[PDB]
Amino acid sequence: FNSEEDVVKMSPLPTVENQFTPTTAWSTSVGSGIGNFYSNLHPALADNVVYAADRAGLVKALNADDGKEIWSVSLAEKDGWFSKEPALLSGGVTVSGGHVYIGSEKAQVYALNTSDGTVAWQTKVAGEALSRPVVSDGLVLIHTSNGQLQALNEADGAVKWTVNLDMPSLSLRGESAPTTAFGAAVVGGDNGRVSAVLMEQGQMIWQQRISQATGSTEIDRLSDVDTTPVVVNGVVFALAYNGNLTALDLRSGQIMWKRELGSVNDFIVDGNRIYLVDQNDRVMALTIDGGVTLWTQSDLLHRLLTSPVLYNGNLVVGDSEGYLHWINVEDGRFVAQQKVDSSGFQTEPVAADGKLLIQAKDGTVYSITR
Amino acid sequence: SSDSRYKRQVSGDEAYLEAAPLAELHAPAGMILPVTSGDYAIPVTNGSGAVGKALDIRPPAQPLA
Amino acid sequence: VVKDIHFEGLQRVAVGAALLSMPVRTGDTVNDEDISNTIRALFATGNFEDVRVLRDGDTLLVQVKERPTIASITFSGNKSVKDDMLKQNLEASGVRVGESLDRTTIADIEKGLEDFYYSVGKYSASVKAVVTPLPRNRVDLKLVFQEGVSAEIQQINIVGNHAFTTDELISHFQLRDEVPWWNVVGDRKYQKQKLAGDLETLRSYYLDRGYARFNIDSTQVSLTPDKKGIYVTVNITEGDQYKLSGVEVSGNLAGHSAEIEQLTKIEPGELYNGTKVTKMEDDIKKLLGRYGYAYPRVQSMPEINDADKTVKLRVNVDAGNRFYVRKIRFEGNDTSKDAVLRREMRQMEGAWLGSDLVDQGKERLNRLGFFETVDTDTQRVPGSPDQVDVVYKVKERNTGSFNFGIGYGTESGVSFQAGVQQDNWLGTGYAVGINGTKNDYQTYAELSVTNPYFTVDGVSLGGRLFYNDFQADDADLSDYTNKSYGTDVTLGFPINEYNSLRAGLGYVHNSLSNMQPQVAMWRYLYSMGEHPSTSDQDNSFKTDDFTFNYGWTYNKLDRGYFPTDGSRVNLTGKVTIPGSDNEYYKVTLDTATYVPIDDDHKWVVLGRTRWGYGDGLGGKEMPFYENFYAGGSSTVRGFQSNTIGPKAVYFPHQASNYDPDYDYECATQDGAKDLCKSDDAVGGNAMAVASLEFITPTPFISDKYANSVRTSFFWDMGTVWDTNWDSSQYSGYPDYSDPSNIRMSAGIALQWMSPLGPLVFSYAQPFKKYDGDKAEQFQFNI
Amino acid sequence: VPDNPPNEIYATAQQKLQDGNWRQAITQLEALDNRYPFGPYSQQVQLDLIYAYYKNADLPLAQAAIDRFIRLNPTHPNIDYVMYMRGLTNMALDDSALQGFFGVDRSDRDPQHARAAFSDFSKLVRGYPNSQYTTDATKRLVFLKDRLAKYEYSVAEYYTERGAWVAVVNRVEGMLRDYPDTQATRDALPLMENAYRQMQMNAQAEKVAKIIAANSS
Amino acid sequence: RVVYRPDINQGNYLTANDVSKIRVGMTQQQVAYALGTPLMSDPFGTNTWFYVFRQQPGHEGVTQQTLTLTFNSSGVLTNIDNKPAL
Repeated sequence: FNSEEDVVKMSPLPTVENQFTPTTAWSTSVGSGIGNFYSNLHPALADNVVYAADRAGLVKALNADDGKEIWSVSLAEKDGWFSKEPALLSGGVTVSGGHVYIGSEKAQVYALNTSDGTVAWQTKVAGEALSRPVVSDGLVLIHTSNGQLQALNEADGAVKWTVNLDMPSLSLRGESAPTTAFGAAVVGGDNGRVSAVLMEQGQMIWQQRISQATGSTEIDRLSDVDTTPVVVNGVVFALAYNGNLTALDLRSGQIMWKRELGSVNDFIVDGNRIYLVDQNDRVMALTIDGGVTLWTQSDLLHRLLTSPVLYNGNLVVGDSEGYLHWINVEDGRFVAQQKVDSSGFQTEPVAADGKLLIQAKDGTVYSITR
Repeated sequence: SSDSRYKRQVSGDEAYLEAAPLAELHAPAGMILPVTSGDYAIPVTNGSGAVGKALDIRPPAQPLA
Repeated sequence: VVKDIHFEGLQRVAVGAALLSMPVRTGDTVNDEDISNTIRALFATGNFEDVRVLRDGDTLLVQVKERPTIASITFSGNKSVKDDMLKQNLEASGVRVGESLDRTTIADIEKGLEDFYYSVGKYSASVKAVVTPLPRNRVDLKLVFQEGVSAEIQQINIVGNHAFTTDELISHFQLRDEVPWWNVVGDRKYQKQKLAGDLETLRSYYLDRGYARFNIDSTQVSLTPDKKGIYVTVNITEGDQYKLSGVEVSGNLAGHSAEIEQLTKIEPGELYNGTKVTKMEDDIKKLLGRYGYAYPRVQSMPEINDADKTVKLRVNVDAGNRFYVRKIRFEGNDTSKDAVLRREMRQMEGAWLGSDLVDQGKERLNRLGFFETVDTDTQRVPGSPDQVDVVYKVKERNTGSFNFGIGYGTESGVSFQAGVQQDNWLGTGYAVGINGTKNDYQTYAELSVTNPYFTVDGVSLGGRLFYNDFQADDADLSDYTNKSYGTDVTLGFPINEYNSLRAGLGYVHNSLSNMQPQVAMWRYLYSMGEHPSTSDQDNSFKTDDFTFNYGWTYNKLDRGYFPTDGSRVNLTGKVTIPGSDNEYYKVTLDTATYVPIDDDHKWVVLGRTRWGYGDGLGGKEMPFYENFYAGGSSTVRGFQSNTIGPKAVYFPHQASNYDPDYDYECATQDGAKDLCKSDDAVGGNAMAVASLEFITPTPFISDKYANSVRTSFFWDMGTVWDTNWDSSQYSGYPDYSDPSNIRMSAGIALQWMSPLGPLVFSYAQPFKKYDGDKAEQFQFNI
Repeated sequence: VPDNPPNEIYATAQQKLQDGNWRQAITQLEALDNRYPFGPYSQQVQLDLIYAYYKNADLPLAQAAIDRFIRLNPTHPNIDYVMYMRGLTNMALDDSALQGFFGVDRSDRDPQHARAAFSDFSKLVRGYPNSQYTTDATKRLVFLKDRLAKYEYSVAEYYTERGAWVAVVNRVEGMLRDYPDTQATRDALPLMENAYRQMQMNAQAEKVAKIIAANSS
Repeated sequence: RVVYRPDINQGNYLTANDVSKIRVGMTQQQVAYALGTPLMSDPFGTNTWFYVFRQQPGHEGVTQQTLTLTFNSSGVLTNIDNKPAL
């Protein structure tokens, strides 16, 4: 009764013709435990060493090798306001080597320097850890949904480059990771107000924002875009909060020019080609010439989870229900074949160390290989 | 609305002739005082019309077109 | 170049008026810009726009139509809302439908309704309508809207809490992060309001902690666009305790500041809690309105001192004015006495002021229940520094208790019993109870009416009639031919304004004959000294009872028919004074004093139970027509009538003034002509009932009817036995000399009580290990 | 309830009205009056339909229609009709009961609608003394006048029936400077003197004795 | 025989200060300022106010301080009269 809605369902998985076969699903399970709760933590093949973990305060170092469980530590304050203080984290997995930095939505940040072990310095911060830190020039940059923008130091921390942005009263659940180049940190937004910080005291180069956002005359719940600038050649290509293609050709400063095109999910830059999915859940490609789009796709329209990853000429795509969709002999290559779980999938995939890296909504890893 | 009634008699009795018409109370010597203070104003110049309910309350003829 | 310009099909304005309205006329060379000017003139109308401007050669065809009117109606999809509410929101927003509704405004209104769904923090999936262009100009909209319902989606988040645990604080909150149901007393659905609520909730709480400094938190409503994900926090900054010390008062008043600090009795070094001084303050306002000066000016600042956590209280209070009253006016009793209303007061209009006496009279009204609105609208007169004006609006509850019945006359003419109960008797404040039963063999009369008031104080005088013809003879006799002519008048004298002490009387005639074979009758007759037969129903009796009656009643009851937290007790007792033809001692008590677990009182309890004991005065006994029974009623449901009581055995009456054939079995001619153990609830001389109930107006009902609908569940206990009892005559028969007769039943209770009549569906499956249960799991009480 | 052309359905309406099919007459009259709120047929349906209301006794709905129309159109020689009908709606709203048939102990109940009606009919008989109902509205008004009079008389009498004289004296002097001719008043005159001696307002009792021995024979 | 008569009041309560502070000449406005606008005033006749304080309990006696005033058409305190305790 609570869910009595006729929303568009999955345009189903197509035929499973793929002469490419998944030769492995190397198994291992911390078993936790995400269920369906919101975050984007994700595999990072740090020297193929996998400090594995999950949604309890669980950790164990593994390796893209059949994953031996190393460095298992109990990650919860059994002291303080509570016993184990239930450890729940909307902050992506970060390391520098074994320096497993991380920050918690509970307004706490930690540097599990498993280059030296559990040398972790607790941080009662202004705001809540909702975005991914950026380890650049010995600094860390994040976007809390506190409107604020702080910066600290690896394994020690100190408040600096203090900035604050604007919010929509609806307090949308949006985040944005900064994209720095030469100390020119270019971050996305959630109200559409976009900035490009030079860490002077965290000073921006900006006078404008994308004309497109959500919150007052609100828009679809399918313009879903992973708001993060991607800079090539200094030519920043934007991924506006609403479906609006934009290219910000930054040149020793902020330059903007909006070659508009709707359907914002996210994009991958490779020279003159992009391989992107549309906000309406269909995968496109584009030539960077003003917005010449290519690569029709409709067979998988309004599939719920979309998670593509390109390696070995294979933009492998992860959807939920433990399915795996494969891009290949690129268009006219659109067919896909795999479903390794029913546990479903929920987050971003990475192809690191030439290997593929996957988490299940519960259960650590079933390492699929072409 | 009716029980074989309610054509030329107000609902129930008509006190149109049971009520008290004006009975001027003489204001005595020095008992002069506002005789009334309200909406109670009437021109005696009226009628001669509906004393007792026998009048055409029923809808009179008007032009349809 | 156009010469004659024509317009056909106007129906609203003149052709020449159409020509002159647009800035174009005959005699100007109409070019493309001139056509466009005609167009923009047609568009400048504002009420109606349709351009069909044809021009071939030397003639100008201009054609215009009007979309008004559309009556967009059929809001379909109304599953948690009503179409009427949609129309009301539109008219209030300015979209009342006497409508032109150009083809544009469709999506505007669809998405506006949708946006309001979302304002509820809800969602409407799709809203698409159907055009119905009625061919005069009317149109309507089959407004088929779909829903994206998203209500119970909560997940709670607190930050800045560092002196009290997060979830402890989340506990007290309505909006509840999806906990199971079986602990439900209340609800948790989201709203921006309900947010602000929760906010102020913990605000109030934490500031009743004494923790002063917290006032700051940025509101940030996280939103997962998936019908459920609202994981919202607000960044609070908790405060600091102090310790409350010192008293300084500024009584700017006719002089009671001695009594002020006497009231504000704050011993030194006390603890800092704003609730305490809040209460004290309140008391002061009471004391002040107590003296007429009910319009003060008052302020206190907490001298919250740091490095000592000291908080002194500077206060300053300024008297109001002593005497005001101008008007005491009531709106609503258009078909009710207002004499009774101003009878529910105590003080004289035109004196000095006290808010007490007015709220007193008003709650006196509400103590009388019987109506459902207080309105104590009390303004000063515009035009004097004095002379306050009061207005009273109530909504009234009504009473009618009248009974209907005929037949079943199957072997008889259709039977004729009557019962009428119009109390507060609609003509007056009287109280009419008249009972007649004439089913072809009985003339039992009963009449009773009583005034509410008769003296300068309002004494209620009540007389009662009841004449009886109780024979129901099988053929002619040996069938308890009975006549009883009983009367009584009643009074009451409470001077506590709470509790009536009483001392009264009552009369009855009784004509008896045609005994029955039960032991009990002859037991009584012998106990009185009358020697009846044993094989013959050949005895009778006449009597007139000169017996005193004493009783009492309590009342602190908070409502009437749908009461709350009530408290009432009522005593009654019967002793026979010298001079009578019968002697017996009877005392009786009942009570209804309730307390609610719900303090919105949507769930209140029943504590109700009775006791009665009968016995004789010196030498005699309590007559069997005074014994105690029960069963199948709204005292114990699920039985047949009067099912509860001991059993009196038959004795052989094989010659009983025509001991008959084929009737009066168990020792008659036809029946087993020997002794009997007889199964019949003959009622005990000691009584008590146990029943404890809960007002449970279920969520299952569409909770829009609360003055007539009520829901509950019940349990009952039953046991009645004889105290003047033996076993030397009841050995081979069972014995009832003891509390031993337990019964138990439980079940449901619903009351959609039309004020004119309730129909009490009564299903009670009795579950107690006990015999003699002669039951009816179906009772329809009225 | 048809939706016939205004001519036909209005004719059948008149048939059911001079007939007295008040329920169905009102149904079809409303059907027309809404199917077209405008037009001489429409406003004729309006007046005939408010007539079928107040006679069918839709006095809430009757006041609704009359006042909604005085909003819709405020002045007319049917403001003869309009004032008369809205006042008379107030009136039979006061007097909507069955004791109005049993006929005992009336007029000591509410005149608030009745005073709305007194204002109504008075504004009429003064701004519209030119009507077929003028002296009939006057019959209304005199009924209502002595009616509210004896009402308040009963009320103040009850007040002193408790025994508190002063406020009753206030009431009666107020009604005096309001309209001191109804026999309610002249009968109230004993009340003040009795109260005076009871309050020991001896000289005031004397003065009111003078004024009554004047007013009385 | 009835147990008791409760005690009941009547308006225009009087105290010593109120009646003492007043004196001939004071205008009706300041006079009300002293005592109050009495609900006990004469509509046809002089600008006279009465100030009665009356209470009778338990079948008992007479308690009546009736303070009758007199002002001029302008309204000026003058020729003031009271009868304390009847």
